[PDB]
Amino acid sequence: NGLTGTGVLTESNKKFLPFQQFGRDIADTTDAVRDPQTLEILDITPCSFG
Amino acid sequence: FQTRAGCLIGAEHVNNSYECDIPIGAGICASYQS
Amino acid sequence: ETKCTLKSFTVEKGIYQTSNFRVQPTESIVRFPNITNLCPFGEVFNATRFASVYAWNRKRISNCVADYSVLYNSASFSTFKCYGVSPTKLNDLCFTNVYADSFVIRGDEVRQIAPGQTGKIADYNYKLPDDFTGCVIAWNSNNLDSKVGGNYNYRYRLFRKSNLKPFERDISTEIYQAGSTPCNGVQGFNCYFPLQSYGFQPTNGVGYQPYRVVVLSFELLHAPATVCGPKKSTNLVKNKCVNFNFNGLTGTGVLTESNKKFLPFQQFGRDIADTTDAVRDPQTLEILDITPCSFGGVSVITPGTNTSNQVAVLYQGVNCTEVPVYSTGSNVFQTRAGCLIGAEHVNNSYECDIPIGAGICASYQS
Amino acid sequence: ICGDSTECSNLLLQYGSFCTQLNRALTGIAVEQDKNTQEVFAQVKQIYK
Amino acid sequence: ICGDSTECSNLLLQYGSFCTQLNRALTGIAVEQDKNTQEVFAQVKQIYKTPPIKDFGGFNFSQILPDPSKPSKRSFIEDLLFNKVT
Amino acid sequence: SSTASALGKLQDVVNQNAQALNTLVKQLSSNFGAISSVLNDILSRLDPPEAEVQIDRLITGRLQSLQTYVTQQLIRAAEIRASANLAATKMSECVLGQS
Amino acid sequence: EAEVQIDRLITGRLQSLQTYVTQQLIRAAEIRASANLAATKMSECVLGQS
Amino acid sequence: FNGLTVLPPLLTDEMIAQYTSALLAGTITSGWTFG
Amino acid sequence: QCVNLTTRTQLPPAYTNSFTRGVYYPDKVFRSSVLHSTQDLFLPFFSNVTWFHNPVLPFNDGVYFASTEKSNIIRGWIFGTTLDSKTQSLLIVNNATNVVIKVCEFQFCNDPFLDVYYMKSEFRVYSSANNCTFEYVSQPFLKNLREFVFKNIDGYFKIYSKHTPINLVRDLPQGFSALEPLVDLPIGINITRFQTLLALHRSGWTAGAAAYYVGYLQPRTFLLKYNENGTITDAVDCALDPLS
Ligand SMILES: *[C@@H]1O[C@H](CO)[C@@H](O[C@@H]2O[C@H](CO)[C@@H](O)[C@H](O)[C@H]2NC(C)=O)[C@H](O)[C@H]1NC(C)=O
Ligand SMILES: *[C@@H]1O[C@H](CO)[C@@H](O[C@@H]2O[C@H](CO)[C@@H](O)[C@H](O)[C@H]2NC(C)=O)[C@H](O)[C@H]1NC(C)=O
Ligand SMILES: *[C@@H]1O[C@H](CO)[C@@H](O[C@@H]2O[C@H](CO)[C@@H](O)[C@H](O)[C@H]2NC(C)=O)[C@H](O)[C@H]1NC(C)=O
Ligand SMILES: *[C@@H]1O[C@H](CO)[C@@H](O[C@@H]2O[C@H](CO)[C@@H](O)[C@H](O)[C@H]2NC(C)=O)[C@H](O)[C@H]1NC(C)=O
Ligand SMILES: *[C@@H]1O[C@H](CO)[C@@H](O[C@@H]2O[C@H](CO)[C@@H](O)[C@H](O)[C@H]2NC(C)=O)[C@H](O)[C@H]1NC(C)=O
Ligand SMILES: *[C@@H]1O[C@H](CO)[C@@H](O[C@@H]2O[C@H](CO)[C@@H](O)[C@H](O)[C@H]2NC(C)=O)[C@H](O)[C@H]1NC(C)=O
Ligand SMILES: *[C@@H]1O[C@H](CO)[C@@H](O[C@@H]2O[C@H](CO)[C@@H](O)[C@H](O)[C@H]2NC(C)=O)[C@H](O)[C@H]1NC(C)=O
Ligand SMILES: *[C@@H]1O[C@H](CO)[C@@H](O)[C@H](O)[C@H]1NC(C)=O
Ligand SMILES: *[C@@H]1O[C@H](CO)[C@@H](O)[C@H](O)[C@H]1NC(C)=O
Ligand SMILES: *[C@@H]1O[C@H](CO)[C@@H](O)[C@H](O)[C@H]1NC(C)=O
Ligand SMILES: *[C@@H]1O[C@H](CO)[C@@H](O)[C@H](O)[C@H]1NC(C)=O
Ligand SMILES: *[C@@H]1O[C@H](CO)[C@@H](O)[C@H](O)[C@H]1NC(C)=O
Repeated sequence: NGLTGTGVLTESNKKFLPFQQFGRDIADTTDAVRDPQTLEILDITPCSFG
Repeated sequence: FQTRAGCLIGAEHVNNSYECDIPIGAGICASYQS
Repeated sequence: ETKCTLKSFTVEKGIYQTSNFRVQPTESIVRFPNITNLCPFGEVFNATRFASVYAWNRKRISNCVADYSVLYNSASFSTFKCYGVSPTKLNDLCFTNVYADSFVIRGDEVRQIAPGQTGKIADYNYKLPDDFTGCVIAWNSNNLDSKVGGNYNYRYRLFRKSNLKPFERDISTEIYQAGSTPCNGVQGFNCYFPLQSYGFQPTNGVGYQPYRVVVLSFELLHAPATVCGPKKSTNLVKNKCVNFNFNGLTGTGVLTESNKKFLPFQQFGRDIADTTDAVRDPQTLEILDITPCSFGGVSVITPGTNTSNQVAVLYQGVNCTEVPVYSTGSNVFQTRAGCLIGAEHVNNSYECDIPIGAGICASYQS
Repeated sequence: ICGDSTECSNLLLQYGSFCTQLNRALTGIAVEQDKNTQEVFAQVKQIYK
Repeated sequence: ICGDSTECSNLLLQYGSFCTQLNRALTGIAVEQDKNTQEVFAQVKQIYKTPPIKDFGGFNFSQILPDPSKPSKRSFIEDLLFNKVT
Repeated sequence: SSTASALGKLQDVVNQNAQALNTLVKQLSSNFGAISSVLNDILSRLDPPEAEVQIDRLITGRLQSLQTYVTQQLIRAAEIRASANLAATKMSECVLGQS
Repeated sequence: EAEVQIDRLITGRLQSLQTYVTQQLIRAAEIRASANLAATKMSECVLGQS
Repeated sequence: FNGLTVLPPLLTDEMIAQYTSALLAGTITSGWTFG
Repeated sequence: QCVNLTTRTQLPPAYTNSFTRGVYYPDKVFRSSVLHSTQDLFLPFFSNVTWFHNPVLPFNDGVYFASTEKSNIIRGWIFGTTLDSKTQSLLIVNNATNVVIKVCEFQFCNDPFLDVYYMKSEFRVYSSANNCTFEYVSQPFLKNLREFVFKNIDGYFKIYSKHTPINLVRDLPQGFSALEPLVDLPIGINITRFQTLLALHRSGWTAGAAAYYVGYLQPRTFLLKYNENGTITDAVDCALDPLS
């Protein structure tokens, strides 16, 4: 929905309140999203590097 | 080999213990013998 | 100078750094190759016929002496706009592989010829690189390039799968499918010919009269120079701090005869840290050696304005060979730290008052 | 700085080596930390019981 | 920064007094180095000399006590140290 | 005499100083977004009003690099001074008397 | 002008990184001084009577 | 993580505890002679 | 005027080891006692180089052509897209006298050969050449290994050459030898394929032992070492082995 980024998406158990769309924790780092169609919470983690 | 510092290839894991010369990390290190 | 640097009218005893000294250049030298054949410019500028915009005429010119001044001062050009260089200095540079692109376009499209420009010609007929260096020339041609019968031989690309590449030519003439049905070489529904003709007529007003456009593109130090400009070459001078203009490469220093073993395809040498070290003169093919002129720092030794007003001068790390206001002063001493003027050497040994360096120092008595 | 962008990498390329010395300083700091711990704690030739 | 160009100097002149500070820092560093060496080594007031006869109860200091043959008046160990490091 | 690499500290100090000088002098060959990395070429192709734009980029890049070098030198000098004080104490205590 | 905007972002982020590195260096010097003091204390007061 | 990583220390906690244990046993049993 | 060849020596090509061949001077700047890192098109070390004992071969980006030939059987080369008059093509010949470089729309034959009458005059490579664009003449190029590197960059055709007598019988020598630049051409073509020319004894042709090696270039970074006299003496390939 216009919020773009690279990572890997898995299932998540966080309970969004019915009007948010995504969440962040510290320093504006998105961690969870809600898909616009199925309306479920997905968790984003970065692709591995080193 | 899989270590707390990551993954290591080209080295053989042994069950002995020697003095440390080339530090790797997490309390393990490598040496030349191979 | 010490007072000015310390921003005070009184100075206490010590040593202070004030400024630097440099040998100054004496004369100038210029070296260009013997080539003097005139360069063909009116042949392409006064060419009768110019190709279409999609088939822009491309010419390569080299091995000549080009005079841009006659092009610069002439008022026949309506638009004369350069990008990477100021026009007035085109007579001071020697290039290689000059490229000239000539075509004819409408009056209103001349603006589209520019780096980072978007339009119709700028992406479907002719593209210029973002870092393009050179110049663009445009002039009206409604007198001869416009026909009362309608000029239809001039065509431009109108449709393509994607935008072009810089300095890329497209000449393919294939039907374009604008929709979801195959064309099979039929210009019907959702199928169009990519080329569109023009309606150049003398009766048309400004913005529709034909205009001739030629762009000149250069390069900067990619090969031995082959196309130069009008400039006289002087004589060569050795062992003199002079400023030189070797084949368009400018600099300042002393030239020495060098024994470096060049090989017949190098044009100039270089050392660590990427500094131009040696050059080969075009007229003689001799390997020279560049060296920067002598320079260094200066320091003043004073016992304090409270006590006296006479001082000594130290030139740091400079041999007592090129001294030149204290040209003579007193006896001159040469030390591992440089050269010293205004103090007298003695062969005793006391404690150190004003440290100078290399285990020696000065004090007041003189 | 760039976050996996080609144009950003190309633009950053023309700043010379502003990044070799940063990593050099960080690695020096890390080696210093390891040496600090080793020299403050390792002071016996044997392990007594 | 400028490499002996007047225009560059004129442009740089409007950047304030950065260069005075930069030179002052380096001058402080150099003076500090000289003071460091002087305070480390200059610990005695007089230059003592060893006696010509050397009978120190059987101890042998010849490898450390300076050798007059060397032009720099250094000793064997000091020569080895100076040769070892670039 | 036989075994080498016993003087790692002094060699490391020399190497650090040499490396700092080397990178400082190598920084002179960067465009910093300008059209060239040499001043004479810019001055010999362009009129002043457009030349100052490039010269500003050159100036700011070189000046910023110079400040970085100076700061690193200050830190290293502080560390060396601490080591020198330790050496002076050691010579005063373990040479002029029995510690 | 995307190049101009990216250049502004690049110089800002580079300045921030430089600041962080310098602060890290200062803190590391302080910690090294503390560690040297700890080593001397432990050598002098644990392995012998002071 | 946004391009930054944390490296583990070379000496793990067990080894540090073992050093402390050895030091303390040595100072209990042998006095200062073991130094 | 040409005839088709009937002898079909059809067989899979051989493969051998490239070792450390194919190093040339990248720029025209003198240097001495300096290690220089440069990124350009090169032949990757220890690559699989094809060996022939005259098919059609794609040009790719660059071509490394080597031959330990004796009596100089090989003559020249052909470059182009379709090798017909419909498209511009390039032609290189190194005969007994000065070498001839041509750029025209020739009409080549299926089996471009030369024929040699023991009277050495025969030319049966192309039948027609209506549109010619470029011409050039230079000094002739010529137990003995000869190596050439062909590049086509920015409307410039670059040819590097190097010859050295050899004593080894079959395999490519395991030595190091930089390739000084030979010739540059300011001509821009859309070359995609190339051929090779032979000198058969028309006295009745007898030529089946034509052993040469062909390799392709890739973009990568090398580290070159210069000596005191400014001659490249050794090199290191970046992306070959972790130690590299
Ligand atoms: C194209 O031809 C015109 C002539 O109509 C040239 O203009 C004149 O050229 C002569 C050459 O001897 C000069 O003496 C005149 O001063 C030019 N101007 C006029 C108004 O007569 C023009 O120079 C030619 N184009 C180029 C590029 O040379
Ligand atoms: C300053 O310049 C003079 C003059 O060149 C140097 O004196 C020369 O020294 C070399 C080396 O000993 C001799 O080979 C020359 O014959 C000397 N020239 C003369 C005219 O006597 C002097 O060495 C230089 N000083 C320094 C510190 O380099
Ligand atoms: C102190 O030790 C040195 C060697 O370190 C002794 O010098 C040696 O003397 C013997 C006997 O003349 C020679 O054969 C050796 O060649 C000497 N060694 C060197 C390195 O020159 C010296 O004699 C000792 N001092 C005393 C008083 O015996
Ligand atoms: C250079 O020549 C080759 C052919 O030798 C061109 O490749 C053709 O490309 C078109 C467009 O994709 C295809 O329809 C043809 O089938 C290709 N030909 C072959 C034989 O595969 C190539 O486009 C040419 N390059 C340029 C820049 O003109
Ligand atoms: C050789 O060049 C001539 C001219 O450049 C080519 O003749 C052109 O052929 C095309 C074919 O459609 C015509 O549209 C042009 O009008 C012709 N031009 C002239 C001036 O006659 C000829 O085809 C070329 N020969 C080839 C490519 O084999
Ligand atoms: C080698 O090829 C050339 C050209 O195909 C033949 O003709 C020579 O061409 C050059 C070009 O200007 C002339 O200068 C020469 O005078 C021509 N003749 C000779 C003998 O060089 C040349 O005949 C060919 N040589 C052989 C032995 O076949
Ligand atoms: C590098 O150049 C030097 C300087 O010429 C060479 O040293 C001598 O070169 C001459 C040729 O002018 C030979 O006749 C000598 O035999 C060379 N001296 C020797 C080999 O000791 C040197 O050979 C050149 N090559 C190298 C690798 O240094
Ligand atoms: C020795 O080490 C290997 C792996 O390094 C392990 O699989 C094996 O069980 C060990 N042997 C013993 C006796 O512990
Ligand atoms: C250039 O001209 C001068 C004088 O005519 C001549 O001495 C010199 O050899 C010429 N240079 C070349 C490369 O021919
Ligand atoms: C410095 O100046 C004072 C006067 O302010 C004077 O009394 C003193 O003698 C002077 N010291 C010198 C000249 O050494
Ligand atoms: C300088 O040295 C000479 C001999 O080297 C000596 O005679 C003289 O007294 C010394 N002092 C002066 C001031 O000349
Ligand atoms: C080259 O490729 C062939 C494929 O048939 C293979 O057999 C051969 O081992 C390869 N050469 C090398 C050096 O790997």
